[PDB]
Amino acid sequence: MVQSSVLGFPRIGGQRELKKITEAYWSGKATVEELLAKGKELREHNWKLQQKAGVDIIPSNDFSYYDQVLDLSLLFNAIPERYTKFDLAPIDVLFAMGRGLQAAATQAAVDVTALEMVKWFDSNYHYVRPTFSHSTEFKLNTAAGIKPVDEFNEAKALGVQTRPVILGPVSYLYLGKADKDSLDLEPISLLPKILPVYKELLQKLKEAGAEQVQIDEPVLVLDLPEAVQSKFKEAYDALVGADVPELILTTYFGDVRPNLKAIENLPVAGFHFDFVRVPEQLDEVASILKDGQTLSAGVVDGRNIWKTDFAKASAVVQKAIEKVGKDKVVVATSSSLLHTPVDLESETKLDAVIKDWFSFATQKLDEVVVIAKNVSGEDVSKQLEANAASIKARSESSITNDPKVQERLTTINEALATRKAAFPERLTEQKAKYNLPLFPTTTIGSFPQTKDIRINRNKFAKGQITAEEYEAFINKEIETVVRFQEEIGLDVLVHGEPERNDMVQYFGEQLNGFAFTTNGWVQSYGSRYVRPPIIVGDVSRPKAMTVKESVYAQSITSKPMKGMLTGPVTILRWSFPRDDVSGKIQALQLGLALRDEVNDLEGAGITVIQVDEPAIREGLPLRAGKERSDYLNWAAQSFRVATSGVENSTQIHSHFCLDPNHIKALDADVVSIEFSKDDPNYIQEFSEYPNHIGLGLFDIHSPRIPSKQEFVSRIEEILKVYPASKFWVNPDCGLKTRGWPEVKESLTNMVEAAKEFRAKY
Ligand SMILES: CN(Cc1cnc2nc(N)nc(N)c2n1)c1ccc(C(=O)N[C@@H](CCC(=O)O)C(=O)O)cc1
Ligand SMILES: N[C@@H](CCS)C(=O)O
Ligand SMILES: [Zn+2]
Repeated sequence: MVQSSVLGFPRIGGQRELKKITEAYWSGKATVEELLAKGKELREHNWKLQQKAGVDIIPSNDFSYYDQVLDLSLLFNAIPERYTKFDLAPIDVLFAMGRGLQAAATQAAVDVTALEMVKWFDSNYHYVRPTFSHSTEFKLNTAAGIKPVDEFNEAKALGVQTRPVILGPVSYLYLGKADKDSLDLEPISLLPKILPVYKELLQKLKEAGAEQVQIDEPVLVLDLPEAVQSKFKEAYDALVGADVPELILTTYFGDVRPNLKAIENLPVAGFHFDFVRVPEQLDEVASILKDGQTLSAGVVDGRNIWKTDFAKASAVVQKAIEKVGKDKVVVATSSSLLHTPVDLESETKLDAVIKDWFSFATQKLDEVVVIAKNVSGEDVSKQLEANAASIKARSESSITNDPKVQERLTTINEALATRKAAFPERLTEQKAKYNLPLFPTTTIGSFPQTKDIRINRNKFAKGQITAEEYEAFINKEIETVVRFQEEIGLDVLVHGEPERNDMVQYFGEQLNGFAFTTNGWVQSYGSRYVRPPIIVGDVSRPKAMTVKESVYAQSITSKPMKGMLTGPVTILRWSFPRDDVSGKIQALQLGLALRDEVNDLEGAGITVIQVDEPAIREGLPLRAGKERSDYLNWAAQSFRVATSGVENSTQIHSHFCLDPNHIKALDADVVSIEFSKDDPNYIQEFSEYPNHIGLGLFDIHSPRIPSKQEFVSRIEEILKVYPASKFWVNPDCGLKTRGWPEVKESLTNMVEAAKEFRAKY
């Protein structure tokens, strides 16, 4: 009987219960008792769901109040000393590490900054960086409760035997970093210090009744130095024994084969591999399995929302079985379901035809169960036919296939992805048209939204005000924002984006080929969740998406007004993508759609246009090689397809917040980049690059208003390495999140600073 397995379950709650209780706890509205009770209710509900679905191997320890990686840091005492000085209980040290701590002045006021949040591989999840010192003393924090033991026992008392999930020692160290007081520390060097702590944990788990543990080593999908590769043998020889559970060494998101020698002689009880991302590694990883080791075949996607093709997924599982035996194969999710929304049944608005194409986390439980039944030999012909019916329906739908878009993709060529002239030529035309001063000043697009704008957006959404009346409210807010920038002397203006509530959905809703959810929430970081759009079909742009507000904003000033678009790569990366066509094709369709928009802005007199690509690094393939170099190429091509239809005197800006070669490949006239927190070398990499650059002069995610003189010095430092003729002056990013008084004196200072450089030059 081939078993089914789930690597982890989203913990947020089908009604975002976990957000609501954690935020109430942080705001003082809930007690720690109420927090802990809600966490227990969620874990019970999710274990029972899984048990009811028939899943054999059910996870525990996959729950968290903030981040599972930080949970391990608390558990092993990797807690920087600065957090321990406030008589905080362990849960509150946890939350301090994750989200910072502010305490009144007595001493000057406390503001302890959170530990760094880091992207978890190429997922859209973020973890809290494990942070280590020379003095770090790893040990089990017994008084804090031992989370994996306690949750295991909690499950067992409900009659649900689980498999605890922990991040393994190699990955945990390797993904961490040295704290500021220990900059010469290599985290992996600490392996002999942490191994005993994992061994004690594992002993305690075995003593509690856990017979198997899922031990995640996802760094096996990265390019690993040889000296790191040898550490798996060291680590797992130490851990495996009679006194601990069986270990299933678990990998996801990529290809382990370059590291196969590292895991070919381990004493573990089995492995898990991701055959959704890399089905082609099956043969080779199957080939190294020892006698009795088992193979967990990850065939239900943990990172996207499409209904699994049961035939194709069973076929992958069957190839494994043919190599190693029915007795030694498990059917699994490819990764944790952390990366999927909770339940498709919550959607109130999607048409049944489209819903039929989808499976969210709750549905994926049934999938792994049915697939394991099918390969075990049970008659699930009904479920298979029903599944094959669904698959076939999507394949043929006109929603998926738009022949006009297909025809347009064939038109893509070098000319479509190249400006009419190179930058030096273009610059001559732009100097004639705009005559911008040296050290031109600008901002990134968004400004603080009033309370009245947010109330009116709600009222418009109910028809309580007419479209005409909402437009008037938005234009009034644009006027205010333009008037402000004029009075303080900014040279290239923006409209403040009051009409936009999200950088991707604002465009998706106006594009064909997209579907949206009502409750499709995924954890991004802590209690901050995203509800990604879904790309369902071929993408096109029926009409103007942004032109009206930008033309209004340009109409009330003689200063150049930036139009403002999210780039194709970001819209793709922050959506659930199609799994039937490449990311490349999706990005090029998005590039063509955005080209119509750039073209329409230019035509309407908006001849300065910025394209925001915050998510460019985020799709970077995980290993060096052809995939990675292809991605950088198509990512740049898709941006160039969006932007290369314009006249030479039209000024294209790109905002990033990356490899300088890639930046240069976009051939933007002006770039802005987050830069206020680095190497003076990267700056010199664009010494001889003619196109212009604005390095962010202050942190928009903080609010400590820099003086005029503070700006002058930050600029003098860049000028030592960078010519004055190319330098633009701007903030790090948009100002949507900041308050007006901070915005106003900071901006006023920034301009006053630039003008001093204009006098000197
Ligand atoms: C790191 N980051 C940038 C980010 C990441 N992924 C995205 N994904 C999508 N689809 N759209 C975005 N605008 C987006 N932005 C984030 C992530 C979460 C929140 C956040 O606060 N979410 C709100 C709700 C977000 C919303 O309503 O759109 C919440 O309270 O849970 C903000 C910024
Ligand atoms: N134009 C956007 C960019 C966000 S990356 C803003 O200023 O908010
Ligand atoms: Zn930004």
